[PDB]
Amino acid sequence: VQAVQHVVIGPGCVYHGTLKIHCAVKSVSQFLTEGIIMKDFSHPNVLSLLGICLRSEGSPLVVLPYMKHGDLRNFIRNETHNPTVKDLIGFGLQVAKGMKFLASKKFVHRDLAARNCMLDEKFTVKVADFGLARDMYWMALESLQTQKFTTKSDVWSFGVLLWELMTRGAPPYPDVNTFDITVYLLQGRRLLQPEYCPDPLYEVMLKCWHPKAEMRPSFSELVSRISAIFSTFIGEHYVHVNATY
Ligand SMILES: COC(=O)Nc1nc2ccc(Sc3nnc4ccc(-c5ccc(F)cc5)nn34)cc2[nH]1
Repeated sequence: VQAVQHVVIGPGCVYHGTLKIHCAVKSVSQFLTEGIIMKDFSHPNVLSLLGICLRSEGSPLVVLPYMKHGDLRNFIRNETHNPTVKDLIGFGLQVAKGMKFLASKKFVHRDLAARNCMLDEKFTVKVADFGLARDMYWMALESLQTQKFTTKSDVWSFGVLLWELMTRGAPPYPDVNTFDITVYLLQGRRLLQPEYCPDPLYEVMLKCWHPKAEMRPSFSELVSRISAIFSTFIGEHYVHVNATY
């Protein structure tokens, strides 16, 4: 009742909100629950909770920092942007860092994908779509079979997210139907290496998709390996969109 005063800012879909600061605003005891804990999830590569509006009474309103450049998927798809291999790998280093943070908190995302990451005005990537701002506006083999999610299944998802980055936002398995993805994978298949994807980064993808969950890299390992691959590029290789996809 009184231990929530550090989160609450008093006296559905999302809207453009004001306060000068530009925010995005998402339309009661359990509300102060995640409000306080989500407030504790502060990291440069994770979407912050600025606060909650309950007065008087509110929707209540979940208020979040506005992200100048929107979601990562639409950003890389935009034909007027000219990303390099370095930029894209950079985005998929920032996501790994955000996830490393979430995993350290033993928090499982369950729906990691490029559409659920945001980019701000400094081009910092924020892992989003969790906590109160979790909604429907990539799954590991075992998850499709058990409906259980772990950080190890987040890692599988991250591998698919890296594929998205390097294809500039192409739909994964476009000629495949959702009902039979498990059958598809169990035939011995994975997503193809993107034309502009470095061999080592594809090896990283394949590791994220290991059939044994415990053998997939931790996000700490992924941050380490991808920081290395990233450091080798200087931004001379431009990534173009694939005609078929
Ligand atoms: C030029 O893009 C913007 O509108 N800027 C923007 N800043 C935001 C700041 C917070 C939010 S709410 C939120 N919290 N987790 C998620 C995960 C995904 C999306 C999402 C992205 C794309 C899209 F089409 C529809 C939904 N939103 N979202 C939305 C925002 N949109």
